[PDB]
Amino acid sequence: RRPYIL
Amino acid sequence: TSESDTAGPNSDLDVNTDIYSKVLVTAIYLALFVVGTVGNSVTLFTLARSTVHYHLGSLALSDLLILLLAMPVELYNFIWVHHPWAFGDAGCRGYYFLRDACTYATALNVASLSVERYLAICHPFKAKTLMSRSRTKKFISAIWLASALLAIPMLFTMGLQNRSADGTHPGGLVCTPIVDTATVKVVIQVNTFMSFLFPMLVISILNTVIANKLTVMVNIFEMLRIDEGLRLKIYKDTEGYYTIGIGHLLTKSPSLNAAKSELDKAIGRNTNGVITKDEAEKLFNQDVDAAVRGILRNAKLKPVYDSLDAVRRAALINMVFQMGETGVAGFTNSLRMLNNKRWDEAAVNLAKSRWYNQTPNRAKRVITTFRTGTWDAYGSGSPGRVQALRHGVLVLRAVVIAFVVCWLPYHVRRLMFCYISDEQWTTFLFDFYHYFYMLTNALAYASSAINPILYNLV
Repeated sequence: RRPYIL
Repeated sequence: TSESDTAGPNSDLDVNTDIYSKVLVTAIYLALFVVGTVGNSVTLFTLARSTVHYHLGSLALSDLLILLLAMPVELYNFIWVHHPWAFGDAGCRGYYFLRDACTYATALNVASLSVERYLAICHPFKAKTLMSRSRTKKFISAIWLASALLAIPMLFTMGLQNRSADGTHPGGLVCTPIVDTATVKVVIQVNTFMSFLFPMLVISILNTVIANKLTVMVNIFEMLRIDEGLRLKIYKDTEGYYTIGIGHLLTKSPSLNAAKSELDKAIGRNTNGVITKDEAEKLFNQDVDAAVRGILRNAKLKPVYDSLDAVRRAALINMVFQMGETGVAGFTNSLRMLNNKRWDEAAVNLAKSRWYNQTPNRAKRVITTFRTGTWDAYGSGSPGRVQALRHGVLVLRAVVIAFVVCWLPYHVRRLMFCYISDEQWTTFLFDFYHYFYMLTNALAYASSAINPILYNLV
């Protein structure tokens, strides 16, 4: 699952 | 579902960071916010009352804005409560716009701060007359204007998005890039290259050039003050002209009153035929860059000057000071020998010239300098002036090291975000990325507290 926080 | 469950099907958005690390990061963030607030404020407050502070004051502002705008929100929605985003779509687009626009302003300042320094030390005849309060004024306004334009893509890349398993929920709203990986890739690259790599190359290159010029000025000072001689009164040159100081040719006119007349168009007092030690070095610093300029605008002298180290460059300036640009460029075989770094060969050929016969004692000292690359022929030197040289070099290194230590992990983390495709993200890489997030940004915020210390030591 790729992160969503940049 | 339920309308009675607040924490619904948002399990895929959860982050497993420990509360102990959250306490540690918050404490580390509180320390950085306290120091960075006072340090940047005191620097910004005492400024309002040599235009090199206008850049420092600009940098002091951008570091403070980072601590006041980006740090609190990150401490809540990126450290403690990862979801949901509690500031809406306008806040999502606005936060990432300002956080990048101020990051540019800091990086561009740090670059522009060293640009003015390079134009102040390495080039004294191009800045003393060309820089005005108006030029430096708008130059900074352009830094902030260009920084805001480079952050425009963040208004389109980022945006609010609901990633809850349920079709609708409030706890699934996240502030994440709303474009595909390819678009996220391009945006992060241009941002990363522009801020990180442009300064890093501009900072480290110009500072390395500044370190050499300061070492040359320390070397050329004692070499000429010994060979050419320091005299605070008007004395007669060997060729019958009026000189003073470190060989400052005043005039070829035989009138003593005319020599005294010209002697103070640069000094600024009446004097009556005498100058002080500090004035002599000011004339010396002007006479040095004039020799440096003639070496640079000459194609027969620049390739030799570039291939030489800081010490051997002073020996070349030493020869240019006594004979001139043409007299030294008359040496054409020795310069090629000096270019090939054949010191023993060039040392013998110069001992054959007329210049070696006219001043035997000085020529050997210049020749010995070309042999060893050290000034041992002039003694150990003045320890007081040579230590201030070593101070400034480590300061130039600190500026380069701080920029990389503080901002390399930050940009590296964002590269991980967009370059590791869906197929490579294991469970460990996810948990690591969020622990990695704490370390990179604490280093990023540290620059807002370190810069008021470093750049106020320049």
